[PDB]
Amino acid sequence: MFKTEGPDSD
Amino acid sequence: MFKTEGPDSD
Amino acid sequence: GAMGSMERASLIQKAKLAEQAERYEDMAAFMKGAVEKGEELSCEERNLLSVAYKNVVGGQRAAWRVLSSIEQKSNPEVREYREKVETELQGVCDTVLGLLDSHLIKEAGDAESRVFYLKMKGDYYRYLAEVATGDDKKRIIDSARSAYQEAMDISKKEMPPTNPIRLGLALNFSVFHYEIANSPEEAISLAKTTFDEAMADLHTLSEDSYKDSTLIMQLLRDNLTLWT
Amino acid sequence: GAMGSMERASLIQKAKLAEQAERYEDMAAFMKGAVEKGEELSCEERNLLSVAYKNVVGGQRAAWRVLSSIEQKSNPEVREYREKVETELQGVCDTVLGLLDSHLIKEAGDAESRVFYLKMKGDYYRYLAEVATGDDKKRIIDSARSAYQEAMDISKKEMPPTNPIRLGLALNFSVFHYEIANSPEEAISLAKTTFDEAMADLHTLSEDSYKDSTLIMQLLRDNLTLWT
Ligand SMILES: CC(C)Oc1ccc(Cl)c2cc(C(=N)N)sc12
Ligand SMILES: CC(C)Oc1ccc(Cl)c2cc(C(=N)N)sc12
Ligand SMILES: CC(C)Oc1ccc(Cl)c2cc(C(=N)N)sc12
Ligand SMILES: CC(C)Oc1ccc(Cl)c2cc(C(=N)N)sc12
Ligand SMILES: [Cl-]
Ligand SMILES: [Cl-]
Repeated sequence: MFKTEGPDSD
Repeated sequence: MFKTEGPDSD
Repeated sequence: GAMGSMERASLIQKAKLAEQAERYEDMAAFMKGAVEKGEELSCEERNLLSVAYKNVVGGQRAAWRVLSSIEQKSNPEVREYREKVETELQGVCDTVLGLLDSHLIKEAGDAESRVFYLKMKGDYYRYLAEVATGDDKKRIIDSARSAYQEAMDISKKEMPPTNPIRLGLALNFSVFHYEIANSPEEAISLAKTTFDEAMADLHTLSEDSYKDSTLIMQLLRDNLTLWT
Repeated sequence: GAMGSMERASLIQKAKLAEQAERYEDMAAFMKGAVEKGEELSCEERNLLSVAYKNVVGGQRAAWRVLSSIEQKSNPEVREYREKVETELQGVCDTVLGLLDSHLIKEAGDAESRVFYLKMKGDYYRYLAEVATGDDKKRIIDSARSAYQEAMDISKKEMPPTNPIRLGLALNFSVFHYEIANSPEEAISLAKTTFDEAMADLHTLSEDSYKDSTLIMQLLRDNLTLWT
């Protein structure tokens, strides 16, 4: 998974 | 919290 | 709905408590109730809404990926349970999109709120696209693209290139391009131009704004490093 | 109930999938449905049941502690939300105790199953005791003690001192003594005698049994180190 905004909840 | 059996889920 | 009898202020207070307790499903339900009071949300409240649902859908996405991987290796129980998680995920996305369209986006006039909500609309259509198949996939993808594009147009005209909302939007739209739209070159171009234009504007910021902006720039760099 | 139309075998398979996906609420609901089929559970199935509910109640306990801490610092929203989490926690404990009493314990004849379930009964009354106040607290505490004691009596007569179920029971009963019954000396005595008697029996084990037993002995040692 690539970095996206906000909590890295997955 | 002291160690108890099984998953440390708290 | 179920939070209709609770004061707006108590729902916000309880959302913050839920966050501290890492009870994100509760946090999301409190913020949904707060939205349904019909008043616009403050910056802090928008962030509580986003953090809550991001954590909820994040758990579902991770679970869906695990089950999808097992299913593919297997190729009715695995398919049935993957479908169950998938439907729950779609339900959460539907709920968030419903809040945005009734009536958060239409009442959002300031750039910071309008861009924030349109980015969320892009994000939750993107989460739908991750599990979509076929033609529904095409229309879902175009709905994500359309929301991101409107958000980007406003952000470029109304916010400085270091604005964290603008930066986070560009970050997510570039991942949309890379992962969803099968447009890796567009993803790389967007991430690079966003990073470079923010770097050139850092001299205008206070130490605290500098820290906020450079944190998201680092995520852009992390992706470029994996992509180039 | 809600899982009544699903095959027992599919519920077990889906419980294992849920575990892999870290969907512990689903895992617990699948195992509850499997229990309600009325057949005794295998060793693996008992462990799936325990792992599922331990993860669910564990999240609730951690959340309850966060909110209780905030409440105490504050001394209606904090109290209301702590109560909400507390009631949900009590509901999960009630559900587990209900499964044990209808009819897992009464059909468990072998030591390994009977001790396992009685330890669970002790554990979930202990979780109730953590949030209980006053006299209800006293009766809850005595129900935990009674279940642990019956489990201990059987375990000492029917299992070797290195048996992981016996070891885990003694570990939890010693924490009950220390934290719940305000009997730190009993807790220390139990943990020490359990550790020492297991050590003396390690020579009888295979390398894999050795690893299983020493893992729980290390938890006994961790507690003794904090207690002495
Ligand atoms: C407007 C200020 C006071 O509120 C915020 C701004 C930006 C962010 Cl990212 C954020 C995250 C928050 C949370 N997780 N509770 S509050 C909050
Ligand atoms: C073809 C696309 C647009 O269709 C969908 C598929 C699945 C879901 Cl959950 C969903 C939710 C939607 C909404 N609330 N606006 S559209 C939509
Ligand atoms: C009887 C054997 C085959 O099954 C087990 C024994 C002991 C434990 Cl601790 C355990 C935990 C399990 C899980 N989390 N899926 S299965 C399982
Ligand atoms: C005074 C004690 C025995 O009372 C309780 C308080 C709270 C709960 Cl959740 C509960 C569940 C119980 C059960 N299912 N056997 S007894 C009990
Ligand atoms: Cl299912
Ligand atoms: Cl509440």
